[PDB]
Amino acid sequence: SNQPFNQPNVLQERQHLVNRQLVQGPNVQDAIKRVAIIFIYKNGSYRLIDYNAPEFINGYFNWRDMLYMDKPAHSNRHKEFENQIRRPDHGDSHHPELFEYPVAIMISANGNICWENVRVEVENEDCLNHEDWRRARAWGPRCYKGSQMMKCSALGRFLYIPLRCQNESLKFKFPSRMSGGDNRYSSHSIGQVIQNNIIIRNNPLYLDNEGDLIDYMQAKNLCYIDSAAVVDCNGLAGDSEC
Amino acid sequence: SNQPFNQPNVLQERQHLVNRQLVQGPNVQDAIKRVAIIFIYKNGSYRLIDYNAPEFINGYFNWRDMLYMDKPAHSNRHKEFENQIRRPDHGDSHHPELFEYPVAIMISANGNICWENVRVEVENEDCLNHEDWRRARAWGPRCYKGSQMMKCSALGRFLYIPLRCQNESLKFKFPSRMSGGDNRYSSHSIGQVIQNNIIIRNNPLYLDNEGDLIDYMQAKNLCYIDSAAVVDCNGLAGDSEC
Amino acid sequence: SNQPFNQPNVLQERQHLVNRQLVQGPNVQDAIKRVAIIFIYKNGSYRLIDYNAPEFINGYFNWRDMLYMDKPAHSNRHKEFENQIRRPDHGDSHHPELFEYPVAIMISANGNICWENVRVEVENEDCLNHEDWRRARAWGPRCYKGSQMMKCSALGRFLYIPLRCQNESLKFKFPSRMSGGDNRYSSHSIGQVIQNNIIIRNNPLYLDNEGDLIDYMQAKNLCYIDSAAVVDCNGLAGDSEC
Ligand SMILES: O=c1ccn([C@@H]2O[C@H](COP(=O)(O)OP(=O)(O)OP(=O)(O)O)[C@@H](O)[C@H]2O)c(=O)[nH]1
Ligand SMILES: O=c1ccn([C@@H]2O[C@H](COP(=O)(O)OP(=O)(O)OP(=O)(O)O)[C@@H](O)[C@H]2O)c(=O)[nH]1
Ligand SMILES: O=c1ccn([C@@H]2O[C@H](COP(=O)(O)OP(=O)(O)OP(=O)(O)O)[C@@H](O)[C@H]2O)c(=O)[nH]1
Repeated sequence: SNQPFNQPNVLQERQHLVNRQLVQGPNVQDAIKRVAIIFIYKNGSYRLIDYNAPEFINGYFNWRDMLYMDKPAHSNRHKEFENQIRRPDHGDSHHPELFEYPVAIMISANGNICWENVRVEVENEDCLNHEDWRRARAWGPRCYKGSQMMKCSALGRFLYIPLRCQNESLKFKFPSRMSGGDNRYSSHSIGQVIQNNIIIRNNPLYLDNEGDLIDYMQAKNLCYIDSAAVVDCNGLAGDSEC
Repeated sequence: SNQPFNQPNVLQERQHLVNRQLVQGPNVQDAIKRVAIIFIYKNGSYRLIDYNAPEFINGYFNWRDMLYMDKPAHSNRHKEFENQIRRPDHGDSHHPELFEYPVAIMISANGNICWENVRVEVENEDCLNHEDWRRARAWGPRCYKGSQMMKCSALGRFLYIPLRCQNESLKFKFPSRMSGGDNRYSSHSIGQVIQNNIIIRNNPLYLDNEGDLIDYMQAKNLCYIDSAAVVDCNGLAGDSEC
Repeated sequence: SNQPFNQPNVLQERQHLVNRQLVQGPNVQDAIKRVAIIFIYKNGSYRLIDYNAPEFINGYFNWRDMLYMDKPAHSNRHKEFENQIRRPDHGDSHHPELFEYPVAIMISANGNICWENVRVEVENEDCLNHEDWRRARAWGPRCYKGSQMMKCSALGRFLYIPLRCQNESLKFKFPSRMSGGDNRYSSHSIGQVIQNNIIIRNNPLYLDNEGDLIDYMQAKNLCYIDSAAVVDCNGLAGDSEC
């Protein structure tokens, strides 16, 4: 007799592990986490700031950092508006709003992130969470938390923030999960955590429309929910029906 | 009989606690600390940089960071002056001094700060505290300390630094006090300290004159001693005579 | 009798200790470490960024940070090129290469540095070490290590990096050695390490030619190997033949 039906089936498995690798890769300690801060402007276009780090992504946008471009030609206008906002009434500023101050923020946070410890806070013009610094803290009662970000998958969550005023700024923290109960802020591991956490702030990108934006998010595999509330990217691997 | 003289006196106490709150609020762990770095220029006006953080405010101004505005129209002039200063004699620079290099620094430090551990250092053109980097350290023997800052109150101290040259830069550290003997750089607390310490550097503000400056310091409740050595703001709460 | 041949010989020793001081000075804990990142451009000139810190020098250059000057007059060109590079094909960019993107990097690292823990990595256009962020880590398999930097002396090593493409960026880490087996990331010492590590990024300097560059490196006593592979500066003290 003879048994010729021994076609190997390792290929299926190799591809399968490549698929799992993309989903589990982010969960290895010192794997990269990736956050996209996306501002929407009055011209309907976007400015996207891409962050990555292996321990935690924190940072801020002061009031000035919120603006669309802030070119030399508009520096005086922006200076005076900033004066009026951050020190009324000392700005030679003649309009209630700037064309270049955003109308909303979208945040795509991706990776092995401790959602419980995530903080996203819309601060005032001095980047504080209280009117008086003497009552301000690291984070306040109006802070956004991880569970408030819309879940796209196990890898990514997405937050929408309307800006109904033009005096606000932004402060955020997206920290890694540890490996089980191993706190790497222990003496064994903390030196490496501190020295490895180089928080990359890539130069802001300008995207004309939401089609181009969806394309970017899908290209970089960062989760995105479009203006119609449809999840177009969730950070996960491609697959066919099970 | 009847006892109609029972007018409540809780109101006095409520206001009183609001007053104490502003003075004690800064002393809660993870309360915000606030520092204003103020440069004075040859046009008699000011450039103010507002910092806040919950663990410690450190940072620096390299030589270029010292300048008033540094607009594109003056970029070449400033580049060449920087060359001559930081690498003599390689600058096509034709004047001993720049109009836009400051003549003095004022620092208003406010909050629950460990004054013993405060460091403010006027560095050389390479932002080092010795002529030769091989003898330079984190801090040097000419470093300003907390006790050298003029005390305005329990909440705030104020330092004046004359700049008699135009080759100097700045490095500083304003760290929080701990709660008694609880070192939060212990393994229990340090992760939070590190991830919470997002040092906000607000965009520099331009203030025309000292009247406008006093107004700002009083509005933001940051301590200030004016050019006549009078304490105009001390970070404390308003009150009537005791 | 009389013994008039008692000419003192302390002077020799005083100078000798001054010489040793420059070589050993960097090895005191909290002594400064100094790193020069030097880019070479298509006009044959250099842009040098001078860093110093007492605990560790880490940082990065995102893609935009790589460019020579990036003046307002060339902002549009640079924006569009960045678009095409970081999000193809969304840049209105008409040339394969920019005049202002560097052709090589030279890194002079100097001081009491733990060469074993040094990391210098040429990242892609998103400043990641893998094509897909989900497989990216703090550092990757193509990372440069301390032993790959050409040794100039006990104080300094020098690395050359050719840039054969124009999509790459940079991330680096140069950490201090500890005093023997005393890990200052222990609870006793870590607060000071964290608060003292103010990583100075001096404004980029523009140097016309290699003669001017050699002069700078020798003036600042940072190690340098010239285009002919000759060590012109090694960070050590001057001396006569032994
Ligand atoms: O960030 C921005 C940028 C531009 N702009 C808008 O650009 C326009 C350019 O200014 P104008 O076109 O109105 O010229 P102008 O000299 O009359 O300016 P003002 O009298 O208003 O000072 C201004 O009217 C302003 O509203 C903003 O409001 N915000
Ligand atoms: O930061 C600054 C800004 C401006 N300035 C001053 O602005 C003035 C503008 O320069 P000028 O008005 O003298 O024109 P110019 O072409 O003659 O310039 P030079 O011959 O001096 O190169 C210069 O004389 C300079 O002293 C500074 O010195 N420092
Ligand atoms: O970073 C830089 C800076 C300058 N340049 C170069 O400067 C030159 C200035 O551009 P041109 O002198 O070609 O004028 P132009 O209006 O024809 O520009 P294009 O048609 O090429 O858009 C361009 O040809 C560009 O190649 C760079 O390529 N990269």
